[PDB]
Amino acid sequence: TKFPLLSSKISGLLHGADYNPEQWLDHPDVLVRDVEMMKEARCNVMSVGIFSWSALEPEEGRYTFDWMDQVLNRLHENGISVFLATPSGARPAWMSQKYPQVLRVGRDRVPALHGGRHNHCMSSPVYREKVQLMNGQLAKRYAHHPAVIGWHISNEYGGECHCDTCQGQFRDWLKARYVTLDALNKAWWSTFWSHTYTDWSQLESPSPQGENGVHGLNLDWRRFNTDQVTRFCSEEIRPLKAENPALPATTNFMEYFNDYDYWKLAGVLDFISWDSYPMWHTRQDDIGLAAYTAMYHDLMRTLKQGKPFVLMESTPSFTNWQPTSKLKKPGMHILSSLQAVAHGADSVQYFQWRKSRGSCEKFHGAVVDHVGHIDTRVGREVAELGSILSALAPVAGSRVEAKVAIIFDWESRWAMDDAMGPRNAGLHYENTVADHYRALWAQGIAVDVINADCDLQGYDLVIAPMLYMVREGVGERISAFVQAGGRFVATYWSGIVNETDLCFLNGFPGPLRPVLGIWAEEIDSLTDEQHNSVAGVEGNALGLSGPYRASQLCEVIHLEGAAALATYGDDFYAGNPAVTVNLYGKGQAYYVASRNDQQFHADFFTALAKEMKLPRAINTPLPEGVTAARRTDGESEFIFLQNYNADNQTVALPQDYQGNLPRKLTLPAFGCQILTRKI
Amino acid sequence: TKFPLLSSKISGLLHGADYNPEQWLDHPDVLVRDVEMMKEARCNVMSVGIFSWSALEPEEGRYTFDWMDQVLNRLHENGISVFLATPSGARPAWMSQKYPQVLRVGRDRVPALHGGRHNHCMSSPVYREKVQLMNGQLAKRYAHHPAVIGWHISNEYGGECHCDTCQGQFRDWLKARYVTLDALNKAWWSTFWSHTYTDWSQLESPSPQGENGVHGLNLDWRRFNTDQVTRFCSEEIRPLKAENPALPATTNFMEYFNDYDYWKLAGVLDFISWDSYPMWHTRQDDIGLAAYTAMYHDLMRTLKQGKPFVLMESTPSFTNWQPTSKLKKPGMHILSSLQAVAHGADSVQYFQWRKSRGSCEKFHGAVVDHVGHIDTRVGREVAELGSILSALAPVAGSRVEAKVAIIFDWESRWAMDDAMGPRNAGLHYENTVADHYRALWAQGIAVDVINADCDLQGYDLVIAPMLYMVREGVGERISAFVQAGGRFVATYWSGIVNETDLCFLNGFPGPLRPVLGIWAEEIDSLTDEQHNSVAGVEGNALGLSGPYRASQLCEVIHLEGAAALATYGDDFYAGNPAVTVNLYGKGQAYYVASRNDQQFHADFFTALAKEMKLPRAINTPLPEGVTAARRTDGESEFIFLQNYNADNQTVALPQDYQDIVHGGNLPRKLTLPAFGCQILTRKI
Amino acid sequence: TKFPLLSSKISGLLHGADYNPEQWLDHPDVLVRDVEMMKEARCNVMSVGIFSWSALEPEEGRYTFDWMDQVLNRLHENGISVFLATPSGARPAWMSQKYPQVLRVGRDRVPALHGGRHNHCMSSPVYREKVQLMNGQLAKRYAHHPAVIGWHISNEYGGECHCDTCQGQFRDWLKARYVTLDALNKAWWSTFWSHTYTDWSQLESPSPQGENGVHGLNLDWRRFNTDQVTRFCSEEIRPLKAENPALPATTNFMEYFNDYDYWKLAGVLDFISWDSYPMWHTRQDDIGLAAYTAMYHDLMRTLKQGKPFVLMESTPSFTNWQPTSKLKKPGMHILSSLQAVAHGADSVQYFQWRKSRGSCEKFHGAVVDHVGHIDTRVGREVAELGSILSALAPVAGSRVEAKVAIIFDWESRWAMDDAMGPRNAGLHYENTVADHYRALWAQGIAVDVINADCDLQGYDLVIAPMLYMVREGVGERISAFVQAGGRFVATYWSGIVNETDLCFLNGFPGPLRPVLGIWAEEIDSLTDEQHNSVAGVEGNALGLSGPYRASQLCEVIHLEGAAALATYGDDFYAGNPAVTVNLYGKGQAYYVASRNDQQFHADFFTALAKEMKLPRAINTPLPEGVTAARRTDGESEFIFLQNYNADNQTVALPQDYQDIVHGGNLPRKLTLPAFGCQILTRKI
Ligand SMILES: [Zn+2]
Repeated sequence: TKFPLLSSKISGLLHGADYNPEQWLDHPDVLVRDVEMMKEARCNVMSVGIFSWSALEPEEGRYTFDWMDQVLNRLHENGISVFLATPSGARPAWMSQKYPQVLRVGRDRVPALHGGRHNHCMSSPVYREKVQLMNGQLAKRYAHHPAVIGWHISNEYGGECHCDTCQGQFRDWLKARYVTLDALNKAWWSTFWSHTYTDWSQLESPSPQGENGVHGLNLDWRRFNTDQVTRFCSEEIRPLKAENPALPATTNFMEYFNDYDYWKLAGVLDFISWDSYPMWHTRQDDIGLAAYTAMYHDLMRTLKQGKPFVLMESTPSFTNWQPTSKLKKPGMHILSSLQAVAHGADSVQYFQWRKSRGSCEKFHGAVVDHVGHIDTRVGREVAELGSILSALAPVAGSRVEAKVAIIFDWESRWAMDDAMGPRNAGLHYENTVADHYRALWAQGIAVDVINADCDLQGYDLVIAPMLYMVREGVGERISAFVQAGGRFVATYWSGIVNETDLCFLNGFPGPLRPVLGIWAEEIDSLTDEQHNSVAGVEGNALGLSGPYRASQLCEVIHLEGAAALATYGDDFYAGNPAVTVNLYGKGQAYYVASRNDQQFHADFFTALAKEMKLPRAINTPLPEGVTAARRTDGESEFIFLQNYNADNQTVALPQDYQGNLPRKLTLPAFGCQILTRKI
Repeated sequence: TKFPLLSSKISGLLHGADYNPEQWLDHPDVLVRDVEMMKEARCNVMSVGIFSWSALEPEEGRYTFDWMDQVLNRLHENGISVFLATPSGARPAWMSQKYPQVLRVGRDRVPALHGGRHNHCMSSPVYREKVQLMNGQLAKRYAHHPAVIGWHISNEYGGECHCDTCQGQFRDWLKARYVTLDALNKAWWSTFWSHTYTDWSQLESPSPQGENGVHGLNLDWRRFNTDQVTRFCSEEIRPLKAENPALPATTNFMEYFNDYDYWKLAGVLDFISWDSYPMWHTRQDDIGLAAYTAMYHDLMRTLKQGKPFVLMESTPSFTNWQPTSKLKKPGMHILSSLQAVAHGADSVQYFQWRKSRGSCEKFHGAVVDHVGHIDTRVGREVAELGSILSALAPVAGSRVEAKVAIIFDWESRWAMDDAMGPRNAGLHYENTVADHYRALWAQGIAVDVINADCDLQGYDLVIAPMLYMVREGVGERISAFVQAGGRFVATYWSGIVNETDLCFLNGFPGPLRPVLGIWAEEIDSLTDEQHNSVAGVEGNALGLSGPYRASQLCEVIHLEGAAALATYGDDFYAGNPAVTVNLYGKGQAYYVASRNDQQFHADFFTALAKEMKLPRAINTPLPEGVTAARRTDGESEFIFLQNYNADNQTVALPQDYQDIVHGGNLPRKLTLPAFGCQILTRKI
Repeated sequence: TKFPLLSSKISGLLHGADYNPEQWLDHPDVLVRDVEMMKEARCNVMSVGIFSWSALEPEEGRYTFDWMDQVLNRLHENGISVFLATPSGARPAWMSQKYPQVLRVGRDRVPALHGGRHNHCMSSPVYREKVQLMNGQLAKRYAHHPAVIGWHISNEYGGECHCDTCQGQFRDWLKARYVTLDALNKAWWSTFWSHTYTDWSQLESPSPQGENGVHGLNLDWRRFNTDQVTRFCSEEIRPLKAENPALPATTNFMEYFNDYDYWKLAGVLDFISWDSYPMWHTRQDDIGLAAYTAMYHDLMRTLKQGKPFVLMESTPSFTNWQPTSKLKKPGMHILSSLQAVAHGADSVQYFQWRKSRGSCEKFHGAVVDHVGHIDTRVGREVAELGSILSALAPVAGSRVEAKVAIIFDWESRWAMDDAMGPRNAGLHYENTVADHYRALWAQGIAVDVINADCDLQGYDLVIAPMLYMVREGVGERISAFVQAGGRFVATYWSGIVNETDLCFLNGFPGPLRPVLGIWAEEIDSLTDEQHNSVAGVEGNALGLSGPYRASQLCEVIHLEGAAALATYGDDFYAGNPAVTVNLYGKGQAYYVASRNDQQFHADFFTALAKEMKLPRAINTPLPEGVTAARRTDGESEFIFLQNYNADNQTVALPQDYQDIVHGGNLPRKLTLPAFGCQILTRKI
C-alpha cells in the first residue's frame, strides 16, 4: 500500500545538505551558527564525512575522530539526522605519495598524479584495504550513533583505470565470460583487420594509440568497469553492515551518467540517490529541460520498482562548473525541488550547507553564503521550501502508479554510440528518448523508465526509442507483452545487434520484426540542414495529420502485415510508409520510421492515450509547459501541478481538492501547487 | 592506338569488390551463395587476402593456406578473377607482442600499442623480413594460379614513424641528399633562431614538443617518408615478380592523399588504382563534388600517361566513417561508377562484397547486406550496373585525349601549406585547383593533371594554380612551352620558393616573371567576411565583364610588358590590374591576381577555350551540372553524358550516335534523368 | 620637467629594427646595401644579436665575434646606434644535445626536445652559467663600443618549466613564503577534497593529469614563475653592468602578456620596451582595437611613472602567425607608429629590417622585402615615417600628464580567470577594462594604467573594473584617496577575495564596502543570447538616461548609504539599483552593477569628465573614432590627432597650433584623411 520511509526514526520528507564542518573547526562560532540556521531553515538531514579522509587520518594509521563525535552529537541534540559517508571519494596526499598504485592510469596510458577526486584505481589492493580499515573504524565507532540513518558510500563513482593491474583483472573477466578465445573472436568478429586474438595476454583495454575500433572490446570494457565499481561498492558496504545490518546504504548517482550501467550498480544498494544540476533559464524556455530532468527522476524511482529515492545533491542557486552560473529565478528553487518530490523523492538535499571559502567550489551555491547568514534571497527561499516540505509529511513513502514504460538501456546505448554510423555527427539518444517522454509528461501521465531486462507485465504501454541492441529474451518478452494485449512503440534503429554488437541477419528490426510487422531495409542519414516531412493517411487510427518535420534519420520500410498510419512527403522515398501499426495477438505494435518534431509526439501520444484510456494525474487539459504528477498512499492522491513557463498560467480543475482550492487556478511563473484528495 | 587490358585473360571492364571470406568459414552455405550472387551481379573480379595475415599465419612460422586455395579455385571455376593481396595492411597480434619494433612511434613521440591498421614501422627489419617471407609464400603457392590477374600490394599505405630507427634512416637520407651540414644549414636557413646544425646526430624528425618551425626539415621529412614507402613497396613486389614477372602490381591510393608524393610511389607500380568515397548529396548540390572527384580521376590516369586505372574501392551505398552515412539516391551509384570509367577506369570495384557482421565497418555499405541476399535496392542497382559494364567491353583500354593540362604538385603543396602566411585561416589548394578544373569540365574538355616535372609539349593549354614552388627546370620548360606557341595560366602565389622553401630574391613570380610579364609586389589576405571585385577592361580579348567577386587573397601587381584584361573594383588597390595577358614568343601567358568566383572561371575558360578552339566531348551547350567525357580506341569515340543535378536535364545531340548499351541510334533530343548517365558511341 | 633620453648620444626619437645580418654573411653586397637603405629610411637604431648564439659560439667554448665587430663598426660609422642583445632566447643545438637539462618539461609532464625558442628551463644551473659566460664575453668585448646605447636582455621571456629542479625550486619558494604547512593549508583551503598537505615534498606544480583545481596553488605557481624570470633577468644584467654601469637594460614585453606579472619584472629594468602586433583592418572598424592598443601603451609608460618606453617591435606591414596577414592600408603604418609615440614611446622599431629567406618568419613583414630594395609601397611609407620622426625630435623625453588612473592588476586577473564561475564561458577582463578606457580615450583624456599597489594621491579619478582581488592596504588606500576628495569607480565582481583567493566574509565588496556604500548580495550570469537594461533615475547627477544594454554579468545590490543613479529594466531584479554613487569624506565612489554597452560608458564618463573638469588634450568635441593624445616638455604641448576611421573626418580646433612636422600655423577647421594623423604643437 505504501513504501517504508528511509528510517523508522523519521516520519516525513527530509530536507538537507552536504555538510563539511571540518573546513571550519577554527571557528566554533560558525559551527554553533550552522546548527541554529539549519533548524531555522527546517533542514533535518545532513550528509557528513564525504571528503574527510585527511581530517580523519592525517598520518597513516593515526586517527582523529573527535570533531566528528562532536558534529554527530550536535546534530543529534538538535534533531538533525545524518547520512554518514565513507571518505573514499578523495584519498589523502600521504597515501598517494606512499602508495602510487592508488592513482589511475588514463585511457591514453598517461599516469595520473595526486589531485582531483573520484580518481582511484579500482583494482588496487592497497586502496581497497585502506577503505576496509577506514570503513571499519567508521562503522565500529558510529554504526549505532542515534543520529545516523544511513550510509553515503563514497561520492559520485566515475571514470576508468588502464593500469597493468586493471588490464590483468580485465583479462581474467573476459576469460570468465567467454570461455575460449574462439568464443571471444567470434563474438567480436576479430578476423576483420586481422585482429584475431591467439592468446589471452594479447587482450588490452582500448586506447587512442592502440585499439579503439573493436566494438565488442569497447562494450565489454564498459561492462567490466561496471562490475569493478559494483564490487568496489559491495566491499565498501560490508564492514558497515557487519556492525549494524539495519542501516541502509546508497551511493549518489549522476545525470544520465554514461561510464557505468546503473541498473547493475543499483543491485548492491538499499536505496537510490542522485545529484541534479539542470542549467535552468539558459534556453528559450525551461520546458524541455524540465521534462528531461523529470524523466531521470522517474528512472531513479524505477531502479527499485517504485521505491522512493533521495535527491542527494542539487544547488539552491547556481553551480561553479557550467558555462554560466545562472541564478534560479524566484520560485524556481521551490519548483525544481518539488519536482524531485513529485516524481518520487523522499528527500531534497543540496550540495553545500555552507560555501567553501577557498578552492574550486567556493562559487558554488549553498544555503549559507560567504556573508555568514541566511537572510538572503537564496536563504529565504530555502527556508520557505523547508516549510513546504515539513507540510508534506503524508507524501513520504507514497507510490507512483505508472502504466507507461519507456526503455532506456545502458548496453544498447553504449553499443549504439560506439558504432561507426549511421550518423557520426550525433544520435542524441538521451534527447530522443526524452522527446518521447515529453508528450506523456505534458499530459500528466506517469512513466517508469526501465531497461530492456525489466518485466513488462504490469504495463499497458511500452515505448522503446532506438532499442539498437535487442538481447536474448527481449524480443520474446516484448512479443508476449503485445500478444497479451499490450501496446508497443518502437522507432528507427531498433533491433540491430545482439549482446556483442553483431548485426542480425534476418532483416532489421530483428527479433522485433514479427511484432512490428515491417522490414527496415535501410536507414538514411540527414545533415543538420536537411529535412523531410511525415503526413498522416486520411482516416488513420490515431488521427495523425501534420505534416511534421522529420530530421537526422529516416528509414525506408516495407509493410509485412502492418498498415501505414503516415507517409513521407519528400525525397526519393516520398509516399512511402513513415508510421505504421501492426495487430499482433490482442495488442498493437507501432513503428516510427523517422525522427520527428515535438508536434508529432504530442499528436501521436495524446491520441494513443485517449484511445488506451491511460490514467492522468488530473483529468483536465494542461497548457503548454504545465505538467502534473501524482503520488498516492492508497488512501489519498497528491497532485503536483507545475508551471515551467516564465509567465502566469491558468488551469481549470475537474473536481474538488484540498482548505479547499478554487475551481480555477492561476499558477505563477515557475509556480507549483499541491492538490490533495481522497480516492 | 589503344592501351593493353589488365590481363590477357580479360576482354572488357572489370566489376567487383574487396572480398573477405575468411570471416565466414563457419558458414559454407554463405561462401557458395557468395559466388552465385557474384555471377548474378556480373562481378568478374575480387580482391582477396588484404587483411588475412592472422588467417594465413595464426602462429609464427605456421601457415594455413587451405581456405584460400579453396576460394581461389572456386572463383576460378566460376569465371571470376582475383587481385591477390599481400596482407601487410595489418599484422597479427602475436607479431606485435613478440616484436614491438613493428609498431610505430607517433610524431608526439607516443609509442603505439597493437591495433588499428596501416600503422607499421617502415624501417623495421623484422617487419620487412616477415613481409618478404609471407609474400614469398604467397608467390610460390599462387603466382601461377589461373584466377590471379594482379597484385594488390598492402592496403592504403599511409602515416609516418618517428622511432629511433626511422630517425637513423632519416639522418642517413639527409646526409646522402645534402653532402655537408653546410649545404643543409643554408638550404633550410637555420641561422634563423640559432638553429644551426653542427652534427648529424642533432637532426631529428619534427615534433610538437621539439622542432616544427623549420620548413626545410618538414618538407624533407615528407620526402623522406615518400621514399621510405616507395622502397617498402618495391621490396614487397620483388619476391612476387621473382615467381612470375608477367603479373602486374598496384597499391590502392587515397583521395587527394597528403602524406606521400604519389608521383614517386607510382614509379614502382605497373598500374594505378584508387579508393573514392565522395560525400554525395550532403551539400546544396553535387556539382562541385563531382568535378572534384573527376579531377582526381584524371590525375590517377595521368600518373602513367593516359594508361587506364582501377577504381579499387568505392561504396555501393554509404560509408561508416563520415559525419553522415547518406544513401546514394536512385541512379547515383551507376553515375559515380560510370564517372570513374568515363575518366579512365577499366575496373569498378567496391569496398566490401559482404558486410562484416561485427567490428567497425559493419555499417559500411556492400553488395550483400546483413539480410544475406541482393534483392535489395542497393543490390538491384549494383546488378544493373554490372549489366551496363559488360555491355561496355569496347571502352576497355580506350584513351583520353587531353590537350589541356593542370598542375597539381605535391612538393609545392607541402611547402605552401606548411608556410606561416599568407593566410593561416586557409589556402584550400585542392579546392582552388579544382575551381579552375571545373570551368573546363563543365564544357566537356579533357584535362590531364600533371605535376611540375611533366613534359608540357603535347598540350595547347597549361594551368598552374598557386604554383608556390618552382623547382629547377620548371620555369625554363614553362617559358619554352609558351614561346613555342603554348598558352599558360598562373595565379596569385605562384613562383615564390625553390626546392627547399627559400624565397626567390628577383621579385615574385620569380622564374615565371619573364613569361608572365608582371611583377607581384605584395599579397593581401582577406577574412571570410571581406571581398573585392574584378571587372573587365573594355575591349579585353577574353570578353571578361562581371563584376566578379574576389575573396581570400588579392595580389598587387605591376605590368612589365603584360596588358590588363581586368582591374580591381575596390580597396586601396582599386583600379589596379587584377587579370593580365602577356605575349611571349608565339604564345600567351595569363595571370590572375586574385581568388575569383565560379562565374569568373566560367567566363575566363569558356572564352579561352573558344578562342583556342579546344576540342570538346560534344559540340553542344551543356546545362549547369551536366558534363561530358570522351574516351577513344582510335576508331570509335565513347561519350559519357553525366547529369549531376537532382532533376531531369534535356540536351540536344548535334550528331547521330549509337546506344552502345541498349541498341540502335539515340534520338536527337535526350533527357537525362536525375543523377543520370547515358553513353553515346560513334565512329570518328 | 622632462625625462632624460635613453642615451646622452641621442637627441630625438629613434627609428629602427631587429637586424640579423648573420643570416647574410655570404653576400657582403647585402650588408653594404642594408646600411645604405637604413640611412635612406632614416633608421638610427638596430637591435643586434638576439638569435645569434650559434653565430657567436658554434662549438662549446669556441667563439666567433668577427662578423659582429664588423657590424657594430659599420653601423657606428654610419651614425646608427645599437641595442645589443644577449642571445639567451635560443640555445644552440649542441647545448641541448650535451646538456638536456636546458630543455623544459611541459605542464603535461611531457619533456621538450630541442627546437623553437624562448623555451629554456629557468632553474637550470648549466644554462644560467652559460648565459653568465656568454653575457660576460659580450660585455667585456662591447660594453664600451660607441654604437651601443643599451642592452636587449634575451627576447620575449615566456612560458613555464615543470622539471624536477623547478619543482624543488617551487617547494623552497612556498616554504620561504608560508613558513609552515599550517599557514599554507589555511591559505589554500586544502581541507576541501581532502587535499591537506602534510609534507613539503607532497607539493607539486599543477598539471592536467594531477592537480589543477587548487586555486591557491595555481595563483602561487604564477607568482613563482614571475620571480623565476625576474631573477633570471637580473642575473643576465649583472655581468653587463659590471663592465659598464652607465648602459641601460630592457627586455621586450608582449601584448597583455599573461604568464608573468610585468610590475615585478619591470623593477629589474632601466626602461620599458614592448612588441605590438594589432590585427588592423580585420573587424567592423579599427576604433576598439586602437583604444585597446593605446591602453597598453599607457600601461607600458605607467610601469616607470611616466618614463618614456621603447616600441621594440611592430610590423611595417603584416605578420606571419595570425589567421590573416592583412596589409596595413596606406597611412596606417604612420598612424600605428605615431600612436606609440603619442602615448609615450621615444622609439619606433620593427621586427625585421630584412625579410629572412627561409624559416617560419620568411613571410613576416620587414622594411626590406625579398625584392631586395625599399622602393615599394611599404618601404616608401617606412621612409616617410622616418622623416616624420626626425621632425619630431622635441617630443623625445616629453611627459604625459594624466589625472585619471585605471587599475589593471595581474594577480587579481590570475585569481579571477582561474576561478570556477561566475562565468566560465568568459569574463573577458582585458576587454572590460579597455571598455572603460575607451570612453576616456575617445575624449582625449590621458590615463595611467596602474596596478592595485600604486600610489593613488596624484590622481583625481581612479577606475577599478572587476577588481576581483583586494590585497592588504588597497582598500584602505582607496578609501583614503576618496575621503581626501578623490573619485573612485568600481564594478561588479570587485572586492571578492584576498591575496590567496579566499573569499571575504563581511559581504561583497569586502574592503570597499564602506567606501562604495552598497552590499552586493549575489551575481547573476547571462548567456550570450541574453541581456538586461539599465535606465537612469530622473534627475540623477550624471544625466544618465538610456536604457542601455547590459550583458553577461548583473549583480543584485542593496543601498547602504549610496544613492541610485540608475535601475535595471528587466528580469526579477527589475527596478533595483544598477548604478550607484556614495559620498565618502569629500569624495564620491561609484559602483556599476552590470556589464554595460559602449553608449553607457560614453554617457557615464563624458558626464563625469565635465563635472570633474578633467583635462583634455584638445578642448573640442571629437568625432567617433577620432582621438587626441598630449605630451609636454613643460614649455610646449604636442597634440597627436588620430583618425582611426576609414574615411575623412573633420575637427574644429578651439585654439591655434603650429604644424610641427610640415611647418607654419594650422587653421581652426581641420580634415584628417582616412587613417590620418596630425601633430599639433603649441606653447602653454
Ligand atoms: Zn588500475
